[PDB]
Amino acid sequence: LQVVNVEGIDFATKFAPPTSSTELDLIGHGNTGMEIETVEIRFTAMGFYAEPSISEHLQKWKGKAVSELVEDDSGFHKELIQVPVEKAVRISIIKGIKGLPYGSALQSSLRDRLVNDDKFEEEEEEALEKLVEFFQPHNLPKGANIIYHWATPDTVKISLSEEGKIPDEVSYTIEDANVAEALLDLYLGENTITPSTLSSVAEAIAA
Amino acid sequence: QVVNVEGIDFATKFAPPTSSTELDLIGHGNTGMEIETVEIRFTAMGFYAEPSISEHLQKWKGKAVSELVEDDSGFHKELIQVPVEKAVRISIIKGIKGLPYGSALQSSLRDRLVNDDKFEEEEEEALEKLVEFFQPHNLPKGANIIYHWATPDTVKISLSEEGKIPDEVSYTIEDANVAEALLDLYLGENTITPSTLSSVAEAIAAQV
Amino acid sequence: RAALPRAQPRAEGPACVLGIGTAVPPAEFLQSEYPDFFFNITNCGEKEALKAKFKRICDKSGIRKRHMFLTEEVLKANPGICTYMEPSLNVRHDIVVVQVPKLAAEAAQKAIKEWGGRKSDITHIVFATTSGVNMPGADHALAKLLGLKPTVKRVMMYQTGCFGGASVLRVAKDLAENNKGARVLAVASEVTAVTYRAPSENHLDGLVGSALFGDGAGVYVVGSDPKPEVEKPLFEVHWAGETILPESDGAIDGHLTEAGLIFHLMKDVPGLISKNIEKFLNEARKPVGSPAWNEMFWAVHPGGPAILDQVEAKLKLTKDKMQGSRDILSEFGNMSSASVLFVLDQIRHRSVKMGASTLGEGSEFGFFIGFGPGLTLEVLVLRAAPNSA
Amino acid sequence: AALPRAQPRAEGPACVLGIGTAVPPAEFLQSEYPDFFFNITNCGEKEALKAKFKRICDKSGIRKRHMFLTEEVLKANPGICTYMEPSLNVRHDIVVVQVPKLAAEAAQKAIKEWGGRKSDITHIVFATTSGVNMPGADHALAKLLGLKPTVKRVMMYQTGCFGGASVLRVAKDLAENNKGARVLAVASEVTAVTYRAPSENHLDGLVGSALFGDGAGVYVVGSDPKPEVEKPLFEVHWAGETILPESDGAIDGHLTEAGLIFHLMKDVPGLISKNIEKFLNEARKPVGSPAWNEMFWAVHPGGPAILDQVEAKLKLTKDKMQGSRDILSEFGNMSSASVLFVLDQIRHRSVKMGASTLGEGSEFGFFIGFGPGLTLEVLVLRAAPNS
Repeated sequence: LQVVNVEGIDFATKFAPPTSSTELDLIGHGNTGMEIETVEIRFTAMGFYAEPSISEHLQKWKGKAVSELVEDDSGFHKELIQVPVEKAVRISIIKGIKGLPYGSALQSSLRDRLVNDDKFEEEEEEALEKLVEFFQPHNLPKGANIIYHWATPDTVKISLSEEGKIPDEVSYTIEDANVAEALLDLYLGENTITPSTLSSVAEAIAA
Repeated sequence: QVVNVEGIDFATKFAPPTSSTELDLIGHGNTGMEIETVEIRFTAMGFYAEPSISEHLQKWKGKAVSELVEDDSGFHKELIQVPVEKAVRISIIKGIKGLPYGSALQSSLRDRLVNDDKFEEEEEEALEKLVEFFQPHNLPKGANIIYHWATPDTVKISLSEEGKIPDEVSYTIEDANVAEALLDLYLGENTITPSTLSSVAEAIAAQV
Repeated sequence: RAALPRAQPRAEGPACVLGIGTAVPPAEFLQSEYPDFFFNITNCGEKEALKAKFKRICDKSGIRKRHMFLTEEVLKANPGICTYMEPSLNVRHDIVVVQVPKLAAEAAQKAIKEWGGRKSDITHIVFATTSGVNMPGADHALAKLLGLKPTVKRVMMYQTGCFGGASVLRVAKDLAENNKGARVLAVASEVTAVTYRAPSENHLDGLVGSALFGDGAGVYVVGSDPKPEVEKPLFEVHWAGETILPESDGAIDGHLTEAGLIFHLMKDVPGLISKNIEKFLNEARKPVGSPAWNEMFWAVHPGGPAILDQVEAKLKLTKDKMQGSRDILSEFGNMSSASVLFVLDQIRHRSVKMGASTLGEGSEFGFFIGFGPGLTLEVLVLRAAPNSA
Repeated sequence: AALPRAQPRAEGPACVLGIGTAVPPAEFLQSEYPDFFFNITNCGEKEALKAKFKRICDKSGIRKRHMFLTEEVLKANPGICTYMEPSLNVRHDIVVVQVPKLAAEAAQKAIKEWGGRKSDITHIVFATTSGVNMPGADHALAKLLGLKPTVKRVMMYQTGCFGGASVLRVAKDLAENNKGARVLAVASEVTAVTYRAPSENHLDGLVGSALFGDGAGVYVVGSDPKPEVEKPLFEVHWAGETILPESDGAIDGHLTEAGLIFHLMKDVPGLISKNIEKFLNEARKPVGSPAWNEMFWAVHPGGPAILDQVEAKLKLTKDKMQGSRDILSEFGNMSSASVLFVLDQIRHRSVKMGASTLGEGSEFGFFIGFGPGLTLEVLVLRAAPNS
């Protein structure tokens, strides 16, 4: 009731992101990972948080099968992304990596989505460049926590603790509305990099 | 009893590892160079030989060093070909790795052998083994290398990385052409240590 | 001011593979016995679940044996290499700075013998490796081992990764075609002492490299305008190109650290290659008349079994096409930049053994494919010579 | 049997179509460097060592150098300010970003002078001595510039000081053997992998610490320039190299857990000046063997001694080395990038004095680098007319 175990990591069920009074509920949890030549790799453990009023905004999907919600062209993914409530994603690093590869991999994933939506101009390009430059001096060892907090739909407050504590300060803020939406799409869109977290969110909504 | 060479004590009397023959320090010096104003010392060196060496170099006694050391003098080859036991002690000043040391020895001796029409497959293989002896070693500051020409046709090599004087022979060059080329590296007209060669030439000349 | 004639004259014909040589370290490691050896010599025998995951990779790897300079004796003499992350780059470089050019020199002697020319006519060295770096470089060291002319022109490509064998053939193509009489040593040599690492539950993707990577070197003599009845071309190079794959950015990281070279696998590499390879191959084959896939031979880098399986399935190849690659995977594992040079040689050997009409198992044209970080896909299009002594 | 060349070749000689250079913003006056360097490395008490270093700086011919390693960066990275503590990881963290970033700044300028569009760049040839990475700096640079995914790449890591000539030699064959090919020839250096605290046990390391600075140069290279659209600044007519006699072992560069360590074991200026003329005498034959003082001299400014001894050996008039000496003065030794700067400075001197060519009035000139081996790399260039 106080915590859920996600790939071995304790994720709080209720959580106020750094510098925020608004309390968010754990709506779904999961991982990023893959299989390579038979071995399962886990990159991160993830939890998606939102204000408890989110269920009231997605009433139409209640009672439907999760298959219907997560299927392509259902419309659920964008509806979830657009719901006008505060949201947060927590990422706990499992496979330790350097900040530069992590930020640079974000850059290319968000760029692909922005180009596909005809939304990638010099402003978005510069915003991703500065996002990479935020991450590149950091190390992301096993246990490090990253908090992305959409207090508005058009900004992302980023909090980071390399040592695995829960950060209490905001280290960086994405101020580009298109980048902020593309980052939500990276985790909740049809081409999500964590289909496990999206399916978990979908199950809680349809329950 | 002891001479100070670049700050390192060199015994005046020395029997190389596993030898009963005692050798006199005939000359001392360094390898080094100047680069963009700063002077670099790579090693301190000492040339040792049976005291009888002076008898063999009688014609040079009393002459001036500039005659001995000068090109075409014939002192260099005569010194190299003297039939006594000889040894060189090298004390490392600039720490380097064993592979570059052996590889530079290889190219230095190869040049001399090619110039003398003495570089064939036998000599090439001998230099390859010499590099392979040196390549696993480190040669930090203080390390000592002893080359010992018990015969003119062989070189007993002894090495202490930690800077003691070794008591055991670690490798032997069995090629006569390589053995002479290694002596020429230090005592020939193109010696890498003109200081040591002047020091030897002085000791030979400064006799009645 | 008037134009001048080309001061260094160019050659006319396509760059040809004139001779091939390969070399591996002598010690053989049977894959059926590797999990026990590896986990024991790294002191990880207590990690039973981790070892089971490694056994699973090895059993699926399609590798019967690998050749390695890192014997028991060498590992015992270098305990830092047998740890997970202790400082160890210095003793690793002490190994590879000697072994990488030495192995290449052994392969080059054979390539030079098949070519039939004399080493003083070698004008260029193009050298790829992923196994450490040095100054002077391994190209210079190779030149000395072979006793080449002091004027040999050199292209040293350090830290390529698995596409490097295609890279040296691509560079050799332009060097040989643009220089009349040029004879190029295209060299790939790999020794695993910079990547070898103890297994760790915190580095599960590293288990894959530990199961796949072996040692080896291949060398081709490459030149245009072969002397009739004196030199014999085995393959002509007609096209060389490369591309980064869509949505593949960040798939492979390789950090050279105080603890040696560490690979991070962040995306599905077999999936990215198979999804995108056909669109690129379709452009590459156009200059040779766009033969059907099953009318061509396939010298594909054997990065692992999944890549070969998924590419074979995407392109609907008959099962003989990938056999040369699977033969190399079986007998040598993944030798990084050197492997694809081994594969083409094995296709030529298979052709001779089966009495095919060409050295490409009867196909006239074929691909020579490498891939690696980027993800970078490197492709050359080759013409196989007729099979005739 | 025979087939037409499937990838068409070009016709004319490879030309330098545009030039760009870049350096980090922070300038270190050589007259103030001994105090700064010895203090920041915690060696301020080594009075005798520091006086040796000050004498190198006073004679170095360098007025300033540009460095990314500001006081702020060095304090953030204390392992780099030691003599031999493990530090390669934090050194690589600096250079894997800064080396392609500096190259990108220079490349934008070269592309602007060239006048073409970056989607027409077909190849990257890249030299550095400042760390290594996977993917390589060439891949990083292609992304920074937004080049096409099909750009063909030759990454030459760990070159040493001859790498600037190396990329031009490789660009020559790539440009000439490929119709329409437009090559980014790139050299970029950032001294974070070689920076090292001074030590009486590494007196030759004092030289590197006095001479080495940061910078990047980029040339756009291509054959058959479009008339009235592209303007060749130099034509590349010859490219060659040689190991110098009796020079084996002159320079070792060991990449270690503590970064890159150079050992100087032989007299590099003496070895170059003693052997350079015999090789240059072969190189000038295909352009008619002009006399030394009828040529221009883009020589890598490795140090004042090399420039002084080559000048004296060849009996060159003082203007010949001025471009090299200008670069040494304002930038120091930027390893592989240096000689790309020198050719640009010869062009700038030509324009300022109103000479008849971009080689100060000479038709032909040398583009020379040198490095471990000892390797001597030489290209013969033809300078474009200047009105």
